[PDB]
Amino acid sequence: AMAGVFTYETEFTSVIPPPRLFKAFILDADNLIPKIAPQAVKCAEIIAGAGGVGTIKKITFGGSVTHKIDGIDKENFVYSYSLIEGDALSDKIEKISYETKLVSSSDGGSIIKSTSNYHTKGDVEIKEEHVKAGKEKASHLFKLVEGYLLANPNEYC
Repeated sequence: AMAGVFTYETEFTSVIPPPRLFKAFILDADNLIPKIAPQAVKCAEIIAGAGGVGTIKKITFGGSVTHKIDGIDKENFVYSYSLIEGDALSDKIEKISYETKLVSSSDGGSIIKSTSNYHTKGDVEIKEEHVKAGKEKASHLFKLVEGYLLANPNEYC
């Protein structure tokens, strides 16, 4: 049965510049996300690793997923991870690999460049509705982080 990759690319915009945005939303995600969205996470636990590349994290929602860290680039503001266990995975979708890149905008903020790679087996049936519902949920989480950082200008400086 046919192996393939379905790639979906999207961009979000922030008034926050890449260094502060990467420090708060990516590097302190385990602490910042439950502070801003308490109803979103029940408990996030490290299975293996020290917090860098190769770390295995279990995540429970207020639903259970297992992520593996693939890449962290503290200078170029690039973060990579993989969904290696969850309800989204099946015989059709064997894995989901993500990449987030923070680029500086003309305004002085960020362009958040997100890539989703669905690793597929056999016939490919991917619904626009499901992809778009996940985009809206990601967009909302990013806007809560943005709000919190604008309200707390000394934090993650």
